[PDB]
Amino acid sequence: MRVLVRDLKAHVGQEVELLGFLHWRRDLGRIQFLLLRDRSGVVQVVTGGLKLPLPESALRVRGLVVENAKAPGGLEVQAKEVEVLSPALEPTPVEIPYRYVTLRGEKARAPLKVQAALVRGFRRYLDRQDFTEIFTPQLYKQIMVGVFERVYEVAPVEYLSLDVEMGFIADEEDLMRLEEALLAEMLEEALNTAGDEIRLLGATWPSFPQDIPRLTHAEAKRILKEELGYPVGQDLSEEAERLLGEYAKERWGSDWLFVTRYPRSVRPFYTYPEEDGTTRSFDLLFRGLEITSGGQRIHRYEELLESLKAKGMDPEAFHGYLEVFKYGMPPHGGFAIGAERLTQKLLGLPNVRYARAFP
Amino acid sequence: MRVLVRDLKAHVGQEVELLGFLHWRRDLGRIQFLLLRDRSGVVQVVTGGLKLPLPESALRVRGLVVENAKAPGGLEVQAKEVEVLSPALEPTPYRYVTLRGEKARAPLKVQAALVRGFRRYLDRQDFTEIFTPPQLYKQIMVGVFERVYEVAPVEYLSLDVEMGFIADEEDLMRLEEALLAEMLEEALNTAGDEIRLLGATWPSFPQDIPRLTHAEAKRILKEELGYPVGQDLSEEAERLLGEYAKERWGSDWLFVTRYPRSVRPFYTYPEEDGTTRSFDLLFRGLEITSGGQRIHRYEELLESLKAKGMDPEAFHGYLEVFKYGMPPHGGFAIGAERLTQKLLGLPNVRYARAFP
Repeated sequence: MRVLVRDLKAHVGQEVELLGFLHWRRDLGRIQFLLLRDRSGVVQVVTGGLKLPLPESALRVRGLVVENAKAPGGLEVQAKEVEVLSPALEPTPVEIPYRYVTLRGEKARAPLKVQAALVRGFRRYLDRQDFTEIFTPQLYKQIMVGVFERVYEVAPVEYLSLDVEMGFIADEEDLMRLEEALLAEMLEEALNTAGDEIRLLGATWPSFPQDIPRLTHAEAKRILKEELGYPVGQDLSEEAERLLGEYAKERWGSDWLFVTRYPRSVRPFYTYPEEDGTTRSFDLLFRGLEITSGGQRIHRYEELLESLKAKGMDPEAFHGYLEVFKYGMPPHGGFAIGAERLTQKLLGLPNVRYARAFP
Repeated sequence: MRVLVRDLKAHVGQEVELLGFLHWRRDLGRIQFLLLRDRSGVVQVVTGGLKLPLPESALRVRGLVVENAKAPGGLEVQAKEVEVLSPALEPTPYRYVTLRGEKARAPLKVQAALVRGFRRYLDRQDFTEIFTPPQLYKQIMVGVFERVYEVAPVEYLSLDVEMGFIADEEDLMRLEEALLAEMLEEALNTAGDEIRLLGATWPSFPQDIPRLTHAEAKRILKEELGYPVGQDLSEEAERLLGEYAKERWGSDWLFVTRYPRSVRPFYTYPEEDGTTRSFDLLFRGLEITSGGQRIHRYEELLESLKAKGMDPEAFHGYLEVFKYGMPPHGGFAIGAERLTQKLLGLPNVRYARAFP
């Protein structure tokens, strides 16, 4: 039977079959040490007297699982047979231990494995709350809100975006509370199904995403000037948001920070206006990076027409957009999550490209 | 608290709160009958002294659930209070509103279930879902995660699977049968209402599906089905094979295998006799899957390119990863909308899509 590297612990003393790629080799003639890695990890394989193939060759190994604390995973497989399923023809450009090949590395592939877990958690939590996954070619998600009331979508925008839109809400506060629970689930999934990846990258886990600190774009805009000393301009900047991250981390010991009530001039014309110049919008800051942006939208046709004008743009151009809102579109809102940014900041990776398969 | 239409049967004699749209209405003087539609269904609502808003208005209803054998579902809500959350302005005529209908959205709800089943089965088989910017991309990821899948547009929704360390294309077809069984089962357990709503007939169980080589299929088409088939199976030919399969096997599914090397891409694993390790899946006479084992040996790939008079120099970027021991591997793609369409007996594939 084929056994994965992670389950070898339960097969000590038995003969098992491995399938994977030759991570590296140390040819000492009579005895030869191989490191085989499959999707679950790496294992030392001991053989001898063979004509060894090059690194990255696909192999099948049959052998005895033997205890050995010095070896990776405290295990070792003494090969009775080694079959090369697909020999590599050239030495790897770089010592894996050129994406098409370097992505095979454990640390290089790990962020993508964690991302898949986060997205799985994303869909599970929402499915359990009766959301319906949709597939579109902002308007489409609103139209679908009138069809399924609660919908979400996972698609590129180039970065992976996890969009959520729900109707029959009281205010933007419903969205924030939803995202908090959503995030908790996402992280839980990664922790349970991608634990090894998380530990391998040695990423330090964030603070629990519950009762996340709220902060008005006005209150935060001054904290930057009156307490931090950064020339905060028109709208928060990358550095401006980064400074707020540190602030919150020290103040409440939270890796997360909700920036609420943005100036109408900063948010689109569809953002539900507030009567104080603000809007029912919000941005989520995770360890200094904006990983979310959303808020309640405008559902009344009349209200849409007015705000469009207040933004110097001809309403005749938005006729095809205004249509649906002439059919009792219920109060609703939504937000989107930058999948890669979340993954990046969660795992303490250099840049966002490390959470993308082929940047 | 809010209670969905589908759950009213468990609240008879209680006060509940509904949220949804005004599907239909009719004023009868001091009392008026309404039909409220939410994401789970439609229920009759009785009100008094209420100025009825235009249809498609968003409402919040609060009232007593009462049994009424003459009402849809066998029950109704006698409203003590009705609030118009969002009044509709113009009367209803396009898509942005017609999709709200129970039958219109039903297919879309089924598809979401099919996809959930798809990811669940493969995830349980240790597959890693990936997100790429293409056949090459999936191939590359096989060298990374061994077994991967992707759900994305290609315009239509495509469900792609690609796995390494297989014995032959048969590993692919066996996995697709089990995958298909999980997808349908999921749709039945979480989208049963919409399936019955469309009065669809459930297909034969996706297991031990009949396998028929392209060559034999051709003989059967011309000799038994009286159809002038060519090197390429046409929609009509494929439809014909569908009937012949349900006749000889009673099966709604059919695997057509061993396609000629000439009608398949250069990366398809070839056989000596001139065919390939490929296969297409026909469901109700419609093609909903195509796939096969790929070439994993660099040299054989070069040979394949040349055999078709293709230039290797132009595929240097594609060929690189194959110098790094790609294992025997293969894959396939499922056309989500076609599956849904044929599963629910929908007229066109446009019905299984939100915005055509």
